[PDB]
Formats: sequence, structure tokens, C-alpha cells
Amino acid sequence: GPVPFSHCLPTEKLQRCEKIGEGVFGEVFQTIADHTPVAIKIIAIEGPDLVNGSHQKTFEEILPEIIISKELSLLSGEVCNRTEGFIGLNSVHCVQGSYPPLLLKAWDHYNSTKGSANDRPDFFKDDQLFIVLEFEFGGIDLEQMRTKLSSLATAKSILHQLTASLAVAEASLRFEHRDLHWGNVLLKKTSLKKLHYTLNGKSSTIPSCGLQVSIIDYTLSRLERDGIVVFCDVSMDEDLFTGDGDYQFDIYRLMKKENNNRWGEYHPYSNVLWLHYLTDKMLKQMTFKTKCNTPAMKQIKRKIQEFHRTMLNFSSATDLLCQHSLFK
Ligand SMILES: CSc1ncc2cc3cnccc3c([N+](=O)[O-])c2n1
Repeated sequence: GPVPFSHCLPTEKLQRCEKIGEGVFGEVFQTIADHTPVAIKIIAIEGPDLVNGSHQKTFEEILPEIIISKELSLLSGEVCNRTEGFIGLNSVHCVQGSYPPLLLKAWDHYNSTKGSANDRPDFFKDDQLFIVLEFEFGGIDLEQMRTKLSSLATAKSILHQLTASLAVAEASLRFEHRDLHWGNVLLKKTSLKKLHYTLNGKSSTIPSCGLQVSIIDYTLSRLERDGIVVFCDVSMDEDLFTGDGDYQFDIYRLMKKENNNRWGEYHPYSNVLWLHYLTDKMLKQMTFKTKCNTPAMKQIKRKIQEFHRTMLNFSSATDLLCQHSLFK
């Protein structure tokens, strides 16, 4: 059956919770257990109350995110198709109860300093169900790092980490992220110079430039094992395809064109679209502490422009990884 919040967040862990993120879906908290930071994603399910102005998902509607989080976490421990480029999933729990007052306290501090688009989650009764996803702490998203990266050299490492991770997932799981906006790319300092991946049994390395990328948030994602497909059917969604003000909202339209509004099919070009969006973000909205002033740097800049100009003529992240000149 379900367990109380205390099962997931004993006193200690609860008292150390800071809010780090939010969406229509719910709330993300940072905390510490065994000296180790973790992120807690908390989602209300099965209830009749609107939350942040939308209906709660049923268990059946939240399953696909649970399944896909697990599958992509497991790639860190595989052999033929191995990557750490997704986020480690420590645990999943179904929780019953009102929202812990100590989580409300973390929620209020966030609302005060940063401000929130969400309802104060203080209106839940003691029968309310939540899914609690605990992740390894993956760092801070690429959006919030807009002005924080050192040079375009770092950009190349990020795009390489992202392409390799998506390629490994393509080969293993026929995976599409389908919502890889720069909010869903996390960066973390690493003292490792090379990062390792295996694709179809063949191991290579990517220079880190002191960063480790983690792809998050599998709420729109798709994959399959033994011809069983797990996905979010957005065939009948309206709002997803009517956004503007950012290349992001074009990718929703361009995905729907590629797959003729059939979201069960495998179209790995969706990964190429998102990688083009991210490459576009690197050149147009990221600003670096050190511009390209030396000759070897202006080369890296030209190769990323060339990437941006060409990558849409590749059929998958796999095709990019193995055929694009940026990665030779
Ligand atoms: C879904 S919005 C969000 N905002 C911020 C986050 C930060 C995270 C840090 N580390 C690991 C996971 C993290 C997640 N997540 O996957 O739910 C985050 N999610």
C-alpha cells in the first residue's frame, strides 16, 4: 500500500529540504541523506482538486514517467548501451497524507525570494496520494547557467554529452525525450577529464571541460522494450502546439509534423530537433565569461555554427554522433 511522507522524508531529511524547482506537475526539493544531496519530485495523483490550475494525473497517467525514469537510470549500469547522461533514480514511493508543514516552509521561502506560479500546496487532505521520485542531484539547469559557462568550448562538451546520451538511449530503448528544453539539461562540476559511454558495444570518451550533463523530466518521453511502447499520447492536446515566443514552441509543432500526430511511433528525428533547439540556444541566448578571442576557439565557434546549419539533415542522435564532423 501507500506509506506516509515520513517513510521518504524522516525528520532530518525533511528539515534540510530546500525548494529548487516547480511546474504544473508539482514541486522539487533538494535535501541531504548520508552526506549526499538528492532531489525530491513530488506529484499529486488520483484526486479531484485542480493543482496549479490542472487536473491531477491518475496512477495510469504517471506510470510512463516512473517507467522511463527507471529505464534511463539503469543505462548507467549496462554494458552494450551504457551512459550516465540521464539522471540516477534512487527510489519511487506512493505517499498518502497532507503536505508536510516543513515542505510548506521550504515552499514559502522560495515564493518570497524567487516567486512561484504554483498554488501553495496546503489544501491537501490526509487521504491525498502523491508519487515521490528521488533522484541523484544533477546540478543546475542550462537556462539558469545562461551567463555562467566559461566559453563555447564548454558548449561543445555539453552538445557531445547530450548527443551521445540520446544515441545510447536510441540504441537501447528506441527513446525520444520529446521535451528537452534548456530547463531539462542539468550541469554539475566533475574532476573527471574524460567521460565514458558505450554504444552498440563500442566504448568512447568525451572531454568533460569540468561538467557532467544530466537529462531530466520524462513527462512527454517515449521508449519501448520487446515492442511494448511507453509514451504520453498528446494526439488530442491543444495548448502544447499553440505556444510562441521561443524556438521551443516550434519543436512541438515540428515533432507533430514528423510523426503525423501518431505519438506511439518511433521518430528519433525528434531528438535531432531538440538538439538543434539546444545548439540554437548555445549560439543565441547563452553568453560566455570568455568570448572566442584566440584562433583555436574561433574554430570551435565555426564548427558549432556549421553543426547548427547541418544537423537537421541527420535522422537521429545516433546519425549525428557517428556521421557529424563536430564529433570527429
Ligand atoms: C522538473 S523541474 C526541475 N527543476 C529542477 C530540478 C533539479 C534537479 C536536480 N537534480 C536532479 C533532478 C532534478 C530535477 N528533477 O529531475 O526533477 C529538477 N526538476
